[PDB]
Amino acid sequence: EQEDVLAKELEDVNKWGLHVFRIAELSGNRPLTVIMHTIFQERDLLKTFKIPVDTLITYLMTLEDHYHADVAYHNNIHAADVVQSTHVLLSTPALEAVFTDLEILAAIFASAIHDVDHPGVSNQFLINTNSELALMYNDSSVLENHHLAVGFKLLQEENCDIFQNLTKKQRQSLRKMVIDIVLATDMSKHMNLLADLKTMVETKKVTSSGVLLLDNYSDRIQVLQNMVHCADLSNPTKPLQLYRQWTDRIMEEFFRQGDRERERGMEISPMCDKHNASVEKSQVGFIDYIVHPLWETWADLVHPDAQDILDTLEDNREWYQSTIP
Amino acid sequence: VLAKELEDVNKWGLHVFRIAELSGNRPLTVIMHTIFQERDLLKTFKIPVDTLITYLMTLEDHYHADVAYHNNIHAADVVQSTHVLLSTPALEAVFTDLEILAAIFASAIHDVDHPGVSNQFLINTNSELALMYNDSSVLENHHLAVGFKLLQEENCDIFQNLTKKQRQSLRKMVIDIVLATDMSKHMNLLADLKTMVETKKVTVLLLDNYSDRIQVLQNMVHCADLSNPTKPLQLYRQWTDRIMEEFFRQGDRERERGMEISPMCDKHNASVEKSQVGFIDYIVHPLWETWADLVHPDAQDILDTLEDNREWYQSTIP
Ligand SMILES: COc1cc2c(cc1OC)[C@H](CCc1c[nH]c3cc(C)ccc13)N(C=O)CC2
Ligand SMILES: COc1cc2c(cc1OC)[C@H](CCc1c[nH]c3cc(C)ccc13)N(C=O)CC2
Ligand SMILES: [Mg+2]
Ligand SMILES: [Mg+2]
Ligand SMILES: [Mg+2]
Ligand SMILES: [Zn+2]
Ligand SMILES: [Zn+2]
Repeated sequence: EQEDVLAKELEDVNKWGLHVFRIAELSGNRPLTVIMHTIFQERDLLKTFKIPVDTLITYLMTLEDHYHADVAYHNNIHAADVVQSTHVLLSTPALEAVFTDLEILAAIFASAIHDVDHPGVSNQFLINTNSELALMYNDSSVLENHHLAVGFKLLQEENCDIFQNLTKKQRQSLRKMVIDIVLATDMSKHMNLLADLKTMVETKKVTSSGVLLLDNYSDRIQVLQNMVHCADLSNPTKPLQLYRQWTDRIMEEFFRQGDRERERGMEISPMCDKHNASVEKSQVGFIDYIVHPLWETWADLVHPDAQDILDTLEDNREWYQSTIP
Repeated sequence: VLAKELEDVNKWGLHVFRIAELSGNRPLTVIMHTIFQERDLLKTFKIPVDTLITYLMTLEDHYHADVAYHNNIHAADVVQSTHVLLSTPALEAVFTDLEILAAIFASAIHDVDHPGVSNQFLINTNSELALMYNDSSVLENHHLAVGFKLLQEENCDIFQNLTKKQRQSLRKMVIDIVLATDMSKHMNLLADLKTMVETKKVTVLLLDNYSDRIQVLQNMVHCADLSNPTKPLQLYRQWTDRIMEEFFRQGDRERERGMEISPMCDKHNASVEKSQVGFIDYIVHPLWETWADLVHPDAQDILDTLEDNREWYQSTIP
């Protein structure tokens, strides 16, 4: 019976606002596995790339295991949400037939691994505390390099190489695209990434069929980079009952980092002091300075495919603002 | 004795192989020690001389003695070459004492724990290093990580009496410098050096913002990394012998694995002399001529020796 209800909920996999928390509960805290498996079936990726079903499940379960269940936001539910949001963004009409199967596989795989083994603290916290991760990665995209290294390493575990039947050229291309995509999820690259997306929007070319014209790697990877970045920053664009749960979880994570910064005599990071935080004003500023500028630009790139998502974002911003006065 | 040769530490063409032999295979230590005294670094930064020695020894130990080129003698050579370039007249005290310390420390660690194979080899063999570093400046990220981690060994933190902000600043400059020694970044680096030359301002060089000053320091250590063909011929020839030995050993590993043999790495199909002339024509002379322009004309004798050495190598080709 519980499997039947889960199957009903997975019928929403192509919809923005999938009940991802319900799916995590109904799947036994396996949202990343079941949503990834569902999307691979939906896009015929097992047949296209000759991925053994048992190998796919084994990798997904291992990958999902390496997300921290004790981190409130950057956990396997977040990963599953970014995977499913990227899957929906890949289906946008303005991009129909634009990307190859290998690029679709790269974008979805990158989304699945993009936060694996996240410890629930920021890059700056890891740098400032002289963590082994920051020492390993020379303070440069510390978390994001780590997510990549773990996500690829787990392919080497027993019956986990889901890319075993790709050609060597296919594997090499996929690996580079996945690295390029996950490194672009570093928030310290957001401004430069949005600047380039804006440049592409103002110089955008479309084909005779009306889809976006991307005729070189730089343009192609930049669209996939911004797509996964939008998916990563998609919480305020979702139905409010989903958005508010994400806000609760990120604030829990922030406050826990602030508690450790406080116990260390460090200056507390912005939005991380539970004694002097405004959750509502922080969301309004997050939308106003980061999320709406990004999604407004994405919406321009794929116009008018994303108008409903942009409208939800604007409604939710009005709602969070309305709770301030 | 060893003290005799060390007095040339301020001279281009120091006898680093003799120093390496006379010092019991500790050229990096004794040359780093000597350079710190020459610049007054142990007192400028309150470095306990024993802590300096303990770190430098541990660092030297992490260079591989069985790697023919990228070993502790190479590290010593780049340290001393950078040291000399820091005293270019056109750069009179242009860098702060921390920027000086960062360039020298970066030089000393810039190849530590080098396995004697290229980044591309590590990528194509699915090495643990390339998996860790996502195929991006694999060696250079590792050199930095090792160089910094060794500061955490007992009595090895030579920066213990730097302030918190001095450490953070030094760390960033060292990382920026060592990452720029990746040879895949050479062309972008040269373009920035050229731009700086075409827009140079002078009284002596006037570099106002960090971005220009880190670029000079990056191209400086890059020059010191690529200085072998600008040294006296007797030193240059020993460097050529060592790099070709390391290249051929990589090409043998590529052959025993049946992978494609890297350029200049096929011992059954390599012209050592033509490779050197091509190396100078396409890489070393463009870089050192651009640098010579920047410090016009304080690099004249270095550019002269390079052109002398290129002529000699060309004359060995029938
Ligand atoms: C649901 O809500 C959130 C979700 C997320 C964040 C913040 C949220 O809410 C404040 C932060 C963003 C941090 C951040 C980086 N630069 C910024 C600049 C500004 C102005 C504000 C925030 C940031 N994340 C951290 O992993 C991503 C997910
Ligand atoms: C003494 O001589 C050498 C010393 C060194 C090298 C090559 C030497 O001699 C052929 C190579 C340079 C790699 C390289 C990158 N692009 C190139 C293009 C050309 C044309 C040649 C070489 C290179 N190194 C390897 O770590 C640095 C030291
Ligand atoms: Mg992340
Ligand atoms: Mg190197
Ligand atoms: Mg100034
Ligand atoms: Zn994320
Ligand atoms: Zn070197």
